[PDB]
Amino acid sequence: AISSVLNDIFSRLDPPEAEVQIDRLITGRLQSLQTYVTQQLIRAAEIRA
Amino acid sequence: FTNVYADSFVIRGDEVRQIAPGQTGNIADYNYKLPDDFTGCVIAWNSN
Amino acid sequence: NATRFASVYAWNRKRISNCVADYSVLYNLAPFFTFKCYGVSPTKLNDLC
Repeated sequence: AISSVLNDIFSRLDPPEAEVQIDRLITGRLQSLQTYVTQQLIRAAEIRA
Repeated sequence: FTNVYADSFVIRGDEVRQIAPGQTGNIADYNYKLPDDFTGCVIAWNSN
Repeated sequence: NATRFASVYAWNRKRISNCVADYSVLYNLAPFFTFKCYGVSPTKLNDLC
């Protein structure tokens, strides 16, 4: 996306133009959580071993 | 589909391109708007 | 509204700054033939600075 701030997308663009750019920013923040929580399951398995 | 609401009027040739969702004009702002989820077709014909 | 303008190869670039803009001839009224915006929302012209 052009800017990572969600106030700089939806208030600077059309509502058909925002929902393409907002859904790229949510899915990039979902993949940052899917790298985080999967890493916390692997590294706690070495603690419990 | 269920039923249809036919909106029939006479509009000038400068404003005739703005029947669409998300447009800006004299007739588009202050008279006739369309939402983004609106579904239908636009049929135009020359009445001159 | 000026009487004489310039050409397409050499135009007149006017720098307009430090004032309060009136968008009512470009948004509320339409005397003008076409309004084409690309990266800017046309309703949000009076919002962003």
